[PDB]
Amino acid sequence: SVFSERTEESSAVQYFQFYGYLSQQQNMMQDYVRTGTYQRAILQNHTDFKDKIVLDVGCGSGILSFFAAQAGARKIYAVEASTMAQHAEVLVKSNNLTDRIVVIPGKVEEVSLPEQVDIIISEPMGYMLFNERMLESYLHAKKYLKPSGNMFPTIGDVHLAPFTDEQLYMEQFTKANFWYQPSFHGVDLSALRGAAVDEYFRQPVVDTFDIRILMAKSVKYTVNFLEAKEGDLHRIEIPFKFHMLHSGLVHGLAFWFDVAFIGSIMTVWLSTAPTEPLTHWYQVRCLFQSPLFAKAGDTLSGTCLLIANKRQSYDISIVAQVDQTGSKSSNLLDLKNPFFRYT
Amino acid sequence: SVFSERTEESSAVQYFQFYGYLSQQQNMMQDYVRTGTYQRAILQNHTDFKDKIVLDVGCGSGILSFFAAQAGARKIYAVEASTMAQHAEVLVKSNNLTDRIVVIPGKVEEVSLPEQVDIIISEPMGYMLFNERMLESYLHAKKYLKPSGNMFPTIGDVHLAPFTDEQLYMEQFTKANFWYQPSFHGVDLSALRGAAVDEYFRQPVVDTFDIRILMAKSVKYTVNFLEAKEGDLHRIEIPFKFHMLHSGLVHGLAFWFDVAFIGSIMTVWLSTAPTEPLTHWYQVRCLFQSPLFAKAGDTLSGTCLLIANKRQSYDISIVAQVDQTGSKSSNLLDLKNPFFRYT
Amino acid sequence: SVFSERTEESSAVQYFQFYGYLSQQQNMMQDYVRTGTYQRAILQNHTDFKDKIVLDVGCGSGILSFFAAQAGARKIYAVEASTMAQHAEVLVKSNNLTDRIVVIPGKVEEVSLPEQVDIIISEPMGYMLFNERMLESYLHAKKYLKPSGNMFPTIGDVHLAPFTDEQLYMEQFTKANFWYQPSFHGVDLSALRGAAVDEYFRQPVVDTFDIRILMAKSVKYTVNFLEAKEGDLHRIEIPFKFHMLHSGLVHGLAFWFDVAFIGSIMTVWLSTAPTEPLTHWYQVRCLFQSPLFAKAGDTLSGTCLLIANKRQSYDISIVAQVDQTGSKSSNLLDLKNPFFRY
Amino acid sequence: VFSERTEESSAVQYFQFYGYLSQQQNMMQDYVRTGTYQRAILQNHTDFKDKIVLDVGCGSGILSFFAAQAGARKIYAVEASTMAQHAEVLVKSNNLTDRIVVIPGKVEEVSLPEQVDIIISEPMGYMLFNERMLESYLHAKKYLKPSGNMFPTIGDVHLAPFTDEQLYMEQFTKANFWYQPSFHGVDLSALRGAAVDEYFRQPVVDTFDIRILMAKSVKYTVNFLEAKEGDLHRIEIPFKFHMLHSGLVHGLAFWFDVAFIGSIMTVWLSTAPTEPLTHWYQVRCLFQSPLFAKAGDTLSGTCLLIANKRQSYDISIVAQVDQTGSKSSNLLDLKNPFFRYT
Ligand SMILES: Nc1ncnc2c1ncn2[C@@H]1O[C@H](CN(CC[C@H](N)C(=O)O)CC(=O)CBr)[C@@H](O)[C@H]1O
Ligand SMILES: Nc1ncnc2c1ncn2[C@@H]1O[C@H](CN(CC[C@H](N)C(=O)O)CC(=O)CBr)[C@@H](O)[C@H]1O
Ligand SMILES: Nc1ncnc2c1ncn2[C@@H]1O[C@H](CSCC[C@H]([NH3+])C(=O)O)[C@@H](O)[C@H]1O
Ligand SMILES: Nc1ncnc2c1ncn2[C@@H]1O[C@H](CSCC[C@H]([NH3+])C(=O)O)[C@@H](O)[C@H]1O
Repeated sequence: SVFSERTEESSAVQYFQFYGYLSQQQNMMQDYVRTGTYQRAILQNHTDFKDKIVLDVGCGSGILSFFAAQAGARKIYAVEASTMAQHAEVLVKSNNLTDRIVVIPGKVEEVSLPEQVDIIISEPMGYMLFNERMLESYLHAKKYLKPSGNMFPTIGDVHLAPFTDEQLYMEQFTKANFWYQPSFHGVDLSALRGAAVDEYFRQPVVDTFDIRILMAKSVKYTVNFLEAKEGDLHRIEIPFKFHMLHSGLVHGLAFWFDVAFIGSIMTVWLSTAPTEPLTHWYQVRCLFQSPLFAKAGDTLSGTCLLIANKRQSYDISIVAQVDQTGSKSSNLLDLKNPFFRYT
Repeated sequence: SVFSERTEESSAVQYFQFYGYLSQQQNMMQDYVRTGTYQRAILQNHTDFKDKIVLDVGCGSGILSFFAAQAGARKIYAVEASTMAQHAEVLVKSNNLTDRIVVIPGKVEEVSLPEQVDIIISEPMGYMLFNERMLESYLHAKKYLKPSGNMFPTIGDVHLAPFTDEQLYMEQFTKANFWYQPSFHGVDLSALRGAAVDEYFRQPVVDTFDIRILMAKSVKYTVNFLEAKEGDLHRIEIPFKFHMLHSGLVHGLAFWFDVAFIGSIMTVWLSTAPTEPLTHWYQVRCLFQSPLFAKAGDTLSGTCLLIANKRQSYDISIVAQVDQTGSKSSNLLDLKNPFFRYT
Repeated sequence: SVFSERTEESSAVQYFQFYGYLSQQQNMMQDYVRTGTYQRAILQNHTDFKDKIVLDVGCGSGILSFFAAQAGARKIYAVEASTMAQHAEVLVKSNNLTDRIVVIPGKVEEVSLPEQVDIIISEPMGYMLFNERMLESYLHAKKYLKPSGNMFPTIGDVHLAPFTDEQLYMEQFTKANFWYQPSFHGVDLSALRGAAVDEYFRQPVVDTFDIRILMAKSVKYTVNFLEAKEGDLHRIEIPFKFHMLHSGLVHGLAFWFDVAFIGSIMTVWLSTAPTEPLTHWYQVRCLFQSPLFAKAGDTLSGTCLLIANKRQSYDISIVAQVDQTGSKSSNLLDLKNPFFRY
Repeated sequence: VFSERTEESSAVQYFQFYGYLSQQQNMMQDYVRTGTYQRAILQNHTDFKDKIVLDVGCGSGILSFFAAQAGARKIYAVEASTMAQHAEVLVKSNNLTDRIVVIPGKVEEVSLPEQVDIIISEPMGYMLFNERMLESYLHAKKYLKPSGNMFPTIGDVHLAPFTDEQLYMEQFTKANFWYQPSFHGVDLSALRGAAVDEYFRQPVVDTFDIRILMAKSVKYTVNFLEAKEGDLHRIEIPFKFHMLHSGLVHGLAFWFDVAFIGSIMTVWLSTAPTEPLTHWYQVRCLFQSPLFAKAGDTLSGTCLLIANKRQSYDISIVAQVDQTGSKSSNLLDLKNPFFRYT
């Protein structure tokens, strides 16, 4: 199958076992912005669901299929690969919806559906949007979509901006300095100093922050889910050119994302920006090993490149330079092993 | 190998990837109780090491070998299976010890050593002593030990005692009762409550506590590493009879452990008891499904049975009764997925 | 002469030139602890001066000789090598004391005096007590002292203790990291990072601090000026063994000193300890490049070695170990070039 | 030529100062300076492509790398302090050994193998001329082809009159310390006059608000392509100010600009008080007595700069109000300035 060709078994086992625990579903359901915004988007475009056929990709507990059932859908196929699939069936029966919601256990790349559908629904966004590589499963499912069908969400916007933060940078540098010692219980550790700094700085930082640390207006990269192909996501290249609004030290780049549900009656937006109320995705920051000095009015140009790997994530390469001086920085991050700093 | 035959691949991969990180070594090295007691034990029995041949099982960074080098050892074989092995080689060279310490990458069950040794050293203890199943690798290595050779540590004691803690018990229902509601965004969740409760009680609780919660003197179970065979650790049966010192409700059983280094000059002890300073092992508590009432002077009798599993861990079975009353309780727990409660 | 043999001309010129400015004298006189304690020491022991012959080594503005005159001295010889000597004579005349204070311009190692003296006075203490190497001149002067004569000050005590202060360490670590940049306007600087760290950490830190940063009771080293010889100050070796009172990271060593005036009527002490009011000497701290972890009850032992150099200062070597563990640190400092942080 | 005009004691301290990495670091972090040099060199690329270049006093080497970015064919980098060992390290690690050659020693004493198309350097001090390094810059023209260029090409020194009551008043407040009859029993007053005199001989280094300026500045221009070394031994600057404002004049303020004149464009570097602050700040020299002037009046006189053997200048200023005949003067020693900046 297409899924098994691109994924380590070892990663997949752990991945689907993780989502088999009820406590993680509980943790996800309790993010009110998320759950409420999805329900808003589905119910306010009810004519896109009334008497239609629906596909839910990766239903988990089943909550989204229930929303589609509320809006008047005629038939819903709910696909799920973890053991949570057995808990979903229990809720379908105790809620008297056996005539409308059909649970199909397995991977969407591997199951057979009985008919083509009018519309697809899913929640496939990870950290920085792309983590976990589930977006590829979402696009694959378009093999079941009619020529005039729709997708919910319809498009995704990724946002990038430069930031300054001394305190975070010193905190990570302090940890690395352990390996600088010439006599730990009589043993010299210093030969490993270089290896330790590299390891710590490859960890992306997950938390939130005050918007006043941003040093320029953000740049946007848009993916249209109606038009895009699966193959498009194996190599993602994002160019940027910033016009600096403030002078100072740039310690790295900050990331977040928006998605849009474009229905027949209206468009509804879900956002994880630092100007909006907090969600379980927070925001994401990538540090430079050495900061760049820039003055107001200068331009900061470069590229962010994402290449998918077999542990269901991405290798990230970031290169940036201040155009007026030639000061240049490069860095590598492993999205697989983040540092959770919050509270 | 004897190792691959007892471990699923998926588990082994993550297990050895985990220990390839320098931060993880750093965390273990910075536990002073742990690292200092080993050094004292090796140096104060210097007649057990000077001009001897030594084996270090699972050397990680290599620290214990360096302690053996300080005590005057003639030759040390240091075996390590994760990629940390590449870093250990760097440290031996920079410390001028290539003529005495030999790093061997691989599994202790699969590599070849050229000669027999006088003494074996290792740090294989996990949660509740036995978790992670590395103690089986330590005993296996005895195929290389000369007759009348020695082991450091020499014996291990696991301790058990009954406790009372009303708040901990009450916490589990508070968490599970999330699922007991008829209209979460229009959906009735109550049918899954029972399953949620069960999931929480199968988790052993990791943290520390005030010794005044203990209700009787502990029972001790001893393993002699000079005499035991590997197969002895697949099924461990611990009978108990407690003489109650205080009246009240018993909510479950508490666990901790000691090891002893028995040298020619002196015996040295390393303890993780709640009467001693905290280590990175903390202590472990297992709840009964229902509490038992006992008055001072009564006897509490029963058995704790530990069964090894395929995820490099143990299934725990506990059965207990009050002799004067016939009041009875049980629990079965999965040590692979503990709840880290410490704050 | 003995002075010129141990000193580069270049250093000495700037040195005596520095002390020729009235503004620096103004700065020194305005240290009230300093000026008041000396006057107290001399006047309360007035019988050690009454009708006696006195020598003042390095009189500057002349202030101490006026104190000696106030206590009833018969004759005071005042030696000074800088141009401040021209200004001191002006004050002697305007205060009508020409019959009792005699200014002699030049170095104490080179001038000729008419007679032996009963008592010697001076203020020769620098940073860490020993900086500027003037203490050698003070002892050299005993060639003019009668057999049972006295010295004011009489003894000096040096104190040592271990400290913890992460922010200072990171402050110095932060500056050096400039040389870590791989692309400063397109240029790779990193090859020098090691040179920058060494340079920064060789600077002793001059300032004051809260006493709660100290991790053990101090060790004391005593110099007796009545018995000591000049040569004794060329190489100073101070061994130490600390019993740790607190667990934590040791970032370096802190230094200060006391001197005592032992008169026939009473003993008077002048102190620069962090428990006492601040003076213009402040305190001095020497950092390790890498800190040492220690527990309560452990012992920290080693030696501090001081070597005199030709720029009128000292080369400092510090070596230390935690006895229970074998953890060791070593470092080298240049007392000539401090970092003024206050 | 260097050794005949500088006392050794001075040269020692001077080259010792620049041997510290921290001072290079301090100069490199001034963005205006480094950025303007980089822009001037890169935007005039036709002036460097395939050329032979000389870098006078390269320090860390930063300017030679800019010359390398612009396409220079060969660069000779001369340096007399120990920084030379470090510059060699950076050349090697940046893989430019085939194009940059480091030469330890003074430009007056080393030998160069060939004539060059262009010379680059950063030799400017306080009020442009302090440190006397410009004479070395002009001395290097013995290696310059007849049709070569110099970067920088010209230098402008600016003068303007100022008013500042508080600064003038500060000097007496400090000097009046000595005007007291019993400091611990001693009469100090006889030294007051000498104290005042000492303070007024120091030029004040710091910055200020432009509204204290009372007339448009007067400019004195040096063209480095045409000038000879000897031109800098005696610098006579005449002035005539047309007053824009009425009030009391307390002295004269100084600053400077330099220009890079290339084939494609001219680039300017300015230290004016209307521009962002640099590490040169500005310099102010007081009159001993202030002069009253009305708007529309003319203020005329002379500033004469005389080079001395301590690698600096003696400053002589004379001024008069033409309409009234009110007159004032002062003489200052730039070698020992007062650092006032707060
Ligand atoms: N190829 C595949 N085929 C079938 N199922 C798949 C799959 N890849 C992932 N899944 C499954 O999709 C689910 C993803 N989460 C489900 C939450 C659900 N939308 C809800 O609102 O409750 C949402 C999430 O993880 C985003 Br943070 C998980 O349960 C996962 O097991
Ligand atoms: N070999 C020597 N022969 C003669 N005079 C010498 C000398 N070495 C130093 N001096 C002179 O001694 C003075 C320094 N002392 C302070 C001056 C005087 N005690 C005072 O009260 O102001 C002490 C001090 O500054 C410690 Br901070 C200076 O004026 C210095 O020039
Ligand atoms: N069977 C095995 N063969 C070889 N190494 C192993 C085996 N099982 C575990 N290890 C390693 O043993 C180490 C145990 S952690 C203790 C590390 C080190 N002795 C110290 O004192 O810091 C880990 O680094 C594991 O990767
Ligand atoms: N006569 C001389 N010969 C060689 N170098 C000199 C001479 N006079 C001064 N210097 C050096 O010139 C430098 C002036 S500072 C400029 C340093 C560096 N090029 C930069 O712009 O960052 C100092 O390093 C002095 O030591």
